[PDB]
Amino acid sequence: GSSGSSGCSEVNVVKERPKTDEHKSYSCSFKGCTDVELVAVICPYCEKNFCLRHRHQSDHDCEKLEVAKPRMAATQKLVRSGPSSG
Ligand SMILES: [Zn+2]
Ligand SMILES: [Zn+2]
Repeated sequence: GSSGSSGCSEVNVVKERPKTDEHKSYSCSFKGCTDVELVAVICPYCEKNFCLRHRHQSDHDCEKLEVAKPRMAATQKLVRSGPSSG
């Protein structure tokens, strides 16, 4: 065979990063929730980010709200705890 062509240039570019489908997702600040959303729903009371499902105050158990927990700390003398002689 007999042929020939011209055309070539250098190039130095740092490998491209692993593009991420998502752009920005915020995690819920509720005790018992692992849902996120594109936007960041912040509470004008506790100033925390939550999910649309738990965006409401009481919904996410807003600490600011004037409503304490329906349950108190466990304060009971453990029973059946200790070395039993025989
Ligand atoms: Zn949530
Ligand atoms: Zn709140």
